[PDB]
Amino acid sequence: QVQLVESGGGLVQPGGSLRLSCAASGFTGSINYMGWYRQAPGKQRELVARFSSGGSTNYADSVKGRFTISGDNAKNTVYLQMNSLKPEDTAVYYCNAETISYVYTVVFQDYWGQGTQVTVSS
Amino acid sequence: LSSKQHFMLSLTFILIGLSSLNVWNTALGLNINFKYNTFQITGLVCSSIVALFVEIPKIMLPFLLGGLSILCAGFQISHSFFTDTQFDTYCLVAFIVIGVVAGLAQTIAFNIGSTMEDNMGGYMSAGIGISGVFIFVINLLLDQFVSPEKHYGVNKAKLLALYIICELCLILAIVFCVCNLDLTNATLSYMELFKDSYKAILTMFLVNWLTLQLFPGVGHKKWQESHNISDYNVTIIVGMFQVFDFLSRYPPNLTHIKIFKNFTFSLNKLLVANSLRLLFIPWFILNACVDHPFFKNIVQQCVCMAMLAFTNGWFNTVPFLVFVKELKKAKKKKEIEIISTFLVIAMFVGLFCGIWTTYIYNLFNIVLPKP
Ligand SMILES: O=c1[nH]cnc2c1ncn2[C@@H]1O[C@H](CO)[C@@H](O)[C@H]1O
Repeated sequence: QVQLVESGGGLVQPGGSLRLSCAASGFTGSINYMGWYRQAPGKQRELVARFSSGGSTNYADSVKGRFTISGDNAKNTVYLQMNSLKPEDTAVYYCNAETISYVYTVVFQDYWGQGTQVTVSS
Repeated sequence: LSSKQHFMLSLTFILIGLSSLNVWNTALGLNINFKYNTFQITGLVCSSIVALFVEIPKIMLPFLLGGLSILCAGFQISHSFFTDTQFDTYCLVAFIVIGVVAGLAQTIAFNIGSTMEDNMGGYMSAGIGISGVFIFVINLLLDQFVSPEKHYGVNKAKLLALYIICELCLILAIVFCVCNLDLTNATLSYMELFKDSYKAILTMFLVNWLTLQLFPGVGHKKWQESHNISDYNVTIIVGMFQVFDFLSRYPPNLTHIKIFKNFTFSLNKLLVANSLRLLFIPWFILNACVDHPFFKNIVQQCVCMAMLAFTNGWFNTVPFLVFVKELKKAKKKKEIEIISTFLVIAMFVGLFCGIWTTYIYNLFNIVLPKP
C-alpha cells in the first residue's frame, strides 16, 4: 500500500507561521506532483501549493506571496513554510501525490493523506 | 467496493489483457508467416490511433472479444479444411481484422480502467505479461507431446491446441466482463506541448522502431531460415523475448527500492542509450550471415534476444516516468494527460514503422545459401 504521512497541524496566533511536512512511502511507479489542498470547515477542497518532480511550483492566489513550498526527490518529501497567518486560513490540509506507472499502459493515480488541522485564532 | 468486488474486478482486467494479447502471442509462437504479423501490427496500430481520438462505446467490448473468438475458430477451420490459397487469404484478412478488433478492445478497457478511482491499468498490464509468459509455457509443454506435421508451414496439433486455449481464455474473459463491469454509460496549444516533450516522444518512437525491425523478422525468422534452426529451438528463442519483455517493465517502476534506483535516469541519456541499441542491428545480422559455431549456438541466440527484449521493455517505460521532470511550461493536469497521449502515439507509430522496416533487410543477401 501507499502511505502519506503528514506533520505540522496546530493552533497559531494570528501573524504566526507553520511548517507542514509530508512524506510518501509506497508510490508504486514514478511520482509527478506533491501538493497541499486545504478544506475549510463546511467548504470544498482547494489547492494551496503544488511541487513537481522537476521543481515547478503552483500556488493559489489566496496564499500568493505568503506560503513557500519546498521539495525533495530522493526522499519524496514536500515541505510548506506558511507565513503571515491570518484567521481565514484555518482549515484541514490534505497532502496529495500524483503519480504514473506505465508498465504496459499509462495510469495516473492520486493518493490523499489524512490531513492536519490548522487553526488561527485567539 | 469491498475486497471481494476489488478482487473480482482486478481479475477481470487481468483476464481482459491476457485474452487480448493471447492472439498476438500465439501468432508469434506458431512461427506464423511474417506478412501476417505485419498485417496484425498494422491493423492494431491503426485501430489504436483512431480510437484514441474517438470515444467508441464501452458496450462493444464483449462483442469485440466474441469477434476475436470466432476469428480464432475460423483459423482452426481454415487450417483443417481449406486449401493453400484459401488459407492464405483468410489468414491475411483475419489477421488484419484481429489487429483492428484487439486495438479497439484494448482502448475500451483502458478507458474503462482509467476513469475510476484506484485505477486498474496495472492489472491489465500484468495480464498482458502473464499472457506472454503463459503462451511461452504452453508452447514448451506442447512441443513435448505434439508431432511436427507442419501442414502449411504451421504445426497442425500445436495450432489447434493454442487456438482452443485462446478461445477458452477469451470466453472466460467475456464472462468476467459481462459479470463485473458496468458498460451502460486555458490550455497550451498542441504545438507548444509537442515542443516541450519532443525528446520523450522521440525516445518512445526509437525504442519501438528498432525492436520491431529485428525481433519478428530478422530476429528469429532469418536465423532459422539461414541456420535451419529446429522448430523446438524457435519457441525458446521467441520465448526469451516474451518473458524478458514483461520482466523488464517492472524494475523501472520500482524505483523506491535501492537496487532499482538508477533504472529511471534521464531523457538526454535515454537518447544516447537508444543509440547504443543500434549496435543490435550488426549483432542480429551476424547471427544470420556467419557460419562458425559461436553464432550457430542456441545459447547466445537466446541471449542475443533476451538483451533486445530487456532493453525494449526497460526503455519503453522510462520516458513515461521522467518526461514530467524535464518539461518546463506544462503545469496543468489536462496538459500532462494530453502529453501522455502523444507518447502512446509514438509507441504505435514506432511499432508500425518498425514492422515495415524489416523489408529493408530483404535487399541484402543476409541469409546463407541453402547448399
Ligand atoms: O496488442 C498489443 N498491445 C500492446 N503492445 C503490443 C500489442 N501487440 C504487440 N505489442 C507489442 O509488440 C512488442 C513485441 O511483443 C511488445 O512490446 C508489445 O508491447
